[PDB]
Amino acid sequence: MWERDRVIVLGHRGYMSNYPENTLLAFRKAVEAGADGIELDVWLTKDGRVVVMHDETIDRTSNMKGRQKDMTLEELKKADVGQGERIPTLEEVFEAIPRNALVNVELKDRDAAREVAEIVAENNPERVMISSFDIDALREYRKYDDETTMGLLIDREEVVPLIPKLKDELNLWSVNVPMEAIPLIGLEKTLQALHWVRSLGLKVVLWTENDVLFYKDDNLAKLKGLFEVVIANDVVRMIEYLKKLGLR
Ligand SMILES: [Mg+2]
Repeated sequence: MWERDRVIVLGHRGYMSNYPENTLLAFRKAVEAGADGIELDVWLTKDGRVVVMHDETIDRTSNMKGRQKDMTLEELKKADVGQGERIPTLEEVFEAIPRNALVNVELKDRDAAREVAEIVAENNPERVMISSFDIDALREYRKYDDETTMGLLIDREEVVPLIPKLKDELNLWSVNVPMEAIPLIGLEKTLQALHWVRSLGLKVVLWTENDVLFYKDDNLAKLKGLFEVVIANDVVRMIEYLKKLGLR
């Protein structure tokens, strides 16, 4: 399911450019706009529920304050996360979108690993990908699920040398890396790094801050053929760009 000819487009926290991030509304809209799937962030509540929130706290996206790890689900459901949307549980999300929609669950909380794995098992795990910046979260997830597709998010240069070992340890499908690499080490070195990871047998998932580096200098086009998935805030804009390049 993650291995396919057509480049995969995921809405970052749903169609977050046009709808409130990490909401059922945003998720539905992304898929309704033609995205292959969604990406989202999860944490474990004080009562053992898996909830969708990017930040460690609800302050930025909600009308309320607090750390979700320190709240119950019921407390959490008080909040307004945009346009009357409530913070969803992971199960709520699977219910909301098609059964074959791709879902990249980003584990923000190692404590959530076991629950996430159980829910995933019940919800067409073949279309699921687990990723994290936190290697320990990934290691914990592997205690409970050794089959589901896994990606390593990277934003530190020093992590890169570790990739071969991590791949073997975690059985990674992909590394999930930022367009920010280009201004950082230059396009050519970025191309070389991508070749390196591919030489390991890894696939590649691309992301950036607020979609800006995908389009600047036509950076994304330069990477043609070296990536299998893109995570984008503006789903439609990304789909249009890919069509223009003959990739959609
Ligand atoms: Mg995320």
